[PDB]
Amino acid sequence: PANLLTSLVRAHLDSGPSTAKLDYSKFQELVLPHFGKEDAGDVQQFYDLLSGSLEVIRKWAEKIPGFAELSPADQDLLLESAFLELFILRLAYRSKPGEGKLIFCSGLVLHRLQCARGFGDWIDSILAFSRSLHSLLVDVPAFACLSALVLITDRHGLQEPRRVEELQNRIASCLKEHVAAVAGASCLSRLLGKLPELRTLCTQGLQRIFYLKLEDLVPPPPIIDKIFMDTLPF
Amino acid sequence: PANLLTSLVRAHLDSGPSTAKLDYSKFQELVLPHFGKEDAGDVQQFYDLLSGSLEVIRKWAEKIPGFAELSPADQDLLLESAFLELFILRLAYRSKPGEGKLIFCSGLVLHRLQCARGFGDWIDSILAFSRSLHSLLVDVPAFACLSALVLITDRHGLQEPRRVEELQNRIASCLKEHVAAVAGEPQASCLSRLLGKLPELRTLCTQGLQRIFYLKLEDLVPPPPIIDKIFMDTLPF
Repeated sequence: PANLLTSLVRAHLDSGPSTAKLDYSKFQELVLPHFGKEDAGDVQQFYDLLSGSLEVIRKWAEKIPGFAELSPADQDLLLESAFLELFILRLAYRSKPGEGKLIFCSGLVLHRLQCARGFGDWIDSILAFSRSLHSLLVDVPAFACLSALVLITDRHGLQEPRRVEELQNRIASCLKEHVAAVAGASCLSRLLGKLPELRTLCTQGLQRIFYLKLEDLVPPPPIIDKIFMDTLPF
Repeated sequence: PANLLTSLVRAHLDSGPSTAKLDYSKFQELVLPHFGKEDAGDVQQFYDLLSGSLEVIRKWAEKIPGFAELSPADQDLLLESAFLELFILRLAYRSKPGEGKLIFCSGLVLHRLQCARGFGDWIDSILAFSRSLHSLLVDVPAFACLSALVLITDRHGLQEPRRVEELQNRIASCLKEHVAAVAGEPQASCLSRLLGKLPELRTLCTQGLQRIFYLKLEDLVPPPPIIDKIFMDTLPF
């Protein structure tokens, strides 16, 4: 109802946890961190969260109709160029900033205070954007389309940019249809107005990765490290 | 040695402005008003301030006894590896943090709010460190040795690491004796509070590399090639 939308909705919901399988076994409502620094366990968790998020986004992308038939170089470049944005967007959409809870794609819940040592300030900024995003009340099928459009977009280096644009057209039409059926323009213009906040969060993430890499407590995962190096204009 | 102390003192003094040579013609404590974030003119000033200290610190280093006798590859690595830290320590000591005043090696005086957009938060950390250094009341001969010790120090990739080590021990001996020959015989809490400034300085250097990373990302104005080189040479990945 109709078919593309059902498949985007199903790809989205399968790429994250239900309330049922939310994982509280590391959660603590209060920890007392030494702010402004970090040990190897904090940095390794930060990295494992990034990697595990990319594994899950890759499986989600694989379920967007048309995506797995793009060239493998093209699927790679789309995912790599969109990963930080999608990580931040999906994280903000699923978290609970009214309770200081970051809820990650595996179901793991961690308090803001438990993220502070690995993520630095970035996690605080991500919760602010959670509130910012939640204030728009973006429904699931809308979010399912929008996140996919974050991924399926022009990027410098695509082998088949027109195939990618064609798929962007199909997803945009699918979204317009849904916003019509539901309305029965403005949320989206409202939404587009938060894109500068999102772009700042992406930069804040690259900055956090630079700092950790400088620090070098543990080495970064290969693919995260490629993504970071590839995003650098120099 | 002795004569080391005098040489070190003369190299330091000769590498900065006379009080009578201070330039206040650009100083404004009131800017009109801050937001939004850095534009191109702020960034270009940040790089101009950095670059301005390049030749000065290289000429100062040449006057340290023994520095010109390290290998040329070793002099270049020491200089590049110590550049941000020397810049920061010498700024900190020269400025007047009680008043928000930054005094650069050209003699140029700028208020911290004139600097803030270019430097980011870094300017505030540098200002905290400068308050902290100023409290320790470091005399000029002690400072003359400390700055030299920032420069002449073990670095990855030295060809003659034991020779860097000899010249550094020479300088640390000079310092230690001077701090004993002023502040009580025959012993050195003063001394390890002084030397305690070296790790905090490293930590601030890292904050500089962060700002530069961020500006290169933004890319409104590119670093000049020498700063860029120091940034890329000093990123250990």
